[PDB]
Order: sequence, then structure tokens, then C-alpha cells
Amino acid sequence: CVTLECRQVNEIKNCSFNKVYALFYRLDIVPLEEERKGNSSKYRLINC
Amino acid sequence: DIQMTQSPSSLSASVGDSVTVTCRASQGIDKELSWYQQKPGKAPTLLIYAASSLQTGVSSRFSGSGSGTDYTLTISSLQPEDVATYYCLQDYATPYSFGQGTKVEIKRTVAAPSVFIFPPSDEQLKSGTASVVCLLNNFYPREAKVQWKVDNALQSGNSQESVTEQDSKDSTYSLSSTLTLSKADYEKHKVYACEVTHQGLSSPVTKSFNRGEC
Amino acid sequence: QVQLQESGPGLVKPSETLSLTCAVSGASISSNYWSWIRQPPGKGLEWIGRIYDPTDSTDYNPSLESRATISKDTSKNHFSLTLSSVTAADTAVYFCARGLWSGYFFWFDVWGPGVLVTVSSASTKGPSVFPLAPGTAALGCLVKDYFPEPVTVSWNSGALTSGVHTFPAVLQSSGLYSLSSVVTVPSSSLGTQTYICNVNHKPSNTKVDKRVEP
Ligand SMILES: *[C@@H]1O[C@H](CO)[C@@H](O)[C@H](O)[C@H]1NC(C)=O
Ligand code: NA
Repeated sequence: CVTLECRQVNEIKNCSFNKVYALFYRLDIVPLEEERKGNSSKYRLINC
Repeated sequence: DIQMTQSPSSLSASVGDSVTVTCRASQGIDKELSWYQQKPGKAPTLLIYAASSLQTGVSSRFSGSGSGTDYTLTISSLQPEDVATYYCLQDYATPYSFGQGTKVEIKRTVAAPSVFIFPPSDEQLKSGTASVVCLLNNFYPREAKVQWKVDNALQSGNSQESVTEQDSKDSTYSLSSTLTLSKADYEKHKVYACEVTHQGLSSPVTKSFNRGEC
Repeated sequence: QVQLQESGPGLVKPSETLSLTCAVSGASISSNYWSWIRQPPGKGLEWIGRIYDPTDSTDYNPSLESRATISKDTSKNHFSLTLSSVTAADTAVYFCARGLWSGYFFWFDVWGPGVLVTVSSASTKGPSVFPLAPGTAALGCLVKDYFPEPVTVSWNSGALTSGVHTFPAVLQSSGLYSLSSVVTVPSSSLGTQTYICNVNHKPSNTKVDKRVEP
């Protein structure tokens, strides 16, 4: 299902889905890889 | 990059002492820190992985503390099995950077070395070169002086020393010193001895061989 | 039950490419981080890079300057590393290790034993092993004139471990390594028991057993 690419938004993280960037909540996304603090991390929705 | 600095570089403590290793980052790393144990000759093994959380099977004696930049590893009751170098690692940001290590050794009671001398092989003497090994078996502290006297002539530039790492159970060290000569020089002289000075010995013990003694 | 094993030539001519592979057992390469870590002799730990299959991601330490490549083979469940244009700075013991993760947290929970890779122009040479023949009595096996490291020595194919001190190798003026493996035994046992040392120096494809008798 849809793959997200979130970073901290400067509880909620600023994501991208595949050229549009959508803002999400920490709880409804699920880490696919190790989360990185400064840069981006790839998540996937709790819906799948 | 994030620089990682452990302190101290080295430390010696008595069995049952409490010892703390410090590891300081150059930025806050939000407890993204893991501690590893590396006994001599082995690969490291994990101890603690999120500043605080102890790995299953690891002893309750190992505890992990810290926040921000400053992090500690505390060994509640230093056991003799804990002879190792200990490594911190930050996973806050790639490239993940290790600490430079902290070597932990045991301060134990004085133990006099058992000394042994070994003549060259006849198998080896037919090679044109002869090696004589003088062995200090299980002693502490690591400091020792091993002189070579051939025909009671002190020798210098001739020999090479080697020391084992601290023992896992004994808390002792072993030391090799091998003197290497031609087979021409070896047979041109009579008695070969090594004299061993050590804190555990009243006086320098010497053990010797005479060429063809048996 | 989960274990890792590095395999590869322990000798690489400089300006050429190191190649190692880590075979993995008791776990599938498809679900966690698999990384390489190296450790130059008598120095600390440097993370080389990791690989990860859920997001098909590799990270590299910039210190390798893009000379490092990490390949995954889900077919045989082993992952490999290559390091090009090697120099003596790449002489180190290379560990493969599995990296677990949770949230922002990461750690190496299991490591391979590690393989030493000497970067040198020289060609391999196999050792010659001569005995050190002998209450408590010492005997040993002198393993002289080999290159490169390492040499592994066992006694009675593993049946004898308590009391053995295989010394760290010493490098002679010839650029050849040498070492001794000794053991203390009851002289009760001197007349009854046979004592053989099992020297293994695989960079030269050499295996020799020598009995140390009086
Ligand atoms: C959020 O998402 C996009 C990433 O391209 C970026 O343009 C924007 O500056 C970000 N801003 C905040 C407040 O998160
Ligand atoms: Na992390």
C-alpha cells in the first residue's frame, strides 16, 4: 500500500507520497525502516 | 560526523569494585547509544542498546545510564570475566561512530611467575638457527624483567618478548621471551640462562640449560 | 542459534579489491539490517556500512570514499562486501553483524567471529613448528617464520584447553611472524599422556600436528 517519507515538522510528521507532500500523524503511520531524527524516514500507513 | 569520546582510556579495579565507563558525544544524541563488550581475541558482543535497556542473557551487573551528550556504563560488581575493552556506539546519525574503547583490567594480589626454559630443537638446529624460550607462566603485576645470560654474559638486542592478555579466571599474565641465535653462535657457548625479576619473587629466579644435558 | 560467519582471503595486494562474504544462519537476511564493521590491529571499531531489504537501502560510511560495496543474496542467505583500491589503512579484522531496530533505535545484537585481512604486497609463507619439550611441568609448540597473520593453535584437537597460553605473534626483522603456544601439565601426566599441538595457518594452507614428548 501507499509508502510515505516523513520528517519532523519543524505526534505529527511532514510526509511525502508517490510529487506531493502530505502531513500526517505519528500514530497512523508505521516505520518501515529505522527512523532518522533530522532527515527523512520511510513509513507505511497503519492501514494496509 | 559525531565524535564519540570514552573516558577513561584504561582502568584497573578490584573484584567486587564498582566501575563506570563514561562516553560523551559531540552533540545530543537522544539516548541512541549502545554498549558492547569485546574480550581479547573475540568479536564484540552487545550489552545495552537504547542507553538503558539491557540485552537478554547479559548480566544484571551491567547498567546503562545517560542522556543528551553524556552516557555511562556501570559495572556494579567487577567480576574477573569482565576483562575486556568496552565500546559505545551512537546511532543518532550516520555514519554511526564508535567510541575509542575503554580497557578494563583486574587489580589482583601479587602472584610470582613460574619460570621455565626450553632449549632449541634438534629439528630446528638443522635449519641453521636456534631459538631458546624462557617462559613466565602465571603472574601479576604485568611488570617483569627477563635478562638473558649466556655463559653469564648478559645479552642485549638478541631477544623478543610477548605477553598474553589478562586471564579470564586467574587475573594473571603470561610472558614469553625467546632468544634467537645462529646455530654457529649457539654451539659456540655453554650455559644459557634467563633471570627473572618480579614483585612476587624474593630474589631473581634463574633457570638454565647446559648444551646436551640429557 | 542465529550465527554469522565471515569468509574471504586474508591477504590482498595493495591497490586491489578486498572481497569478503558473511554467511548467515538462524535468521533471514530479508528482515533486519546487515552491516560490516572493521577493527585495525590494536585499535577501535569503524562502521563500514549496512544493507536493508524492506526498503532496499544501503548506507556507507563516507570514510571509505565510495570504495565499499555491500551485496545481498537472498538466494543463499549470505551478504558480501567489496573494498576497492585498498591500502594498508584497510588492514583490519572485518566483522559482519546483524543490526536490530525499533523506532529511532538501532544496535548490533549478534556479530560474526571476524576475519583478518592483511593488505600487503608480500607472498604467503607457512610456518615451521618445533617443540618446546619439558609437580607442574610446562611444554609447548614454537610456530616460527610465517606470513601473514593469523595462526591458530590447539592442543589434542580441542581436548586440552585449561592451562594453554597461545602467545600473540611477534614480527621479526625478516618481516615473518612467529609465536609460541605453551601449556602447564602435571608431571604425573608427562609419562602417560601424549601431547600434540594442532597448528593451523590457512593463509598458507598449512596444517601440522606435532607431538611434544621428552
Ligand atoms: C513540509 O513538507 C515540504 C517538504 O517538501 C516542505 O516544502 C515544507 O517546507 C515542509 N514544511 C513544514 C512546516 O513541515
Ligand atoms: Na537511530
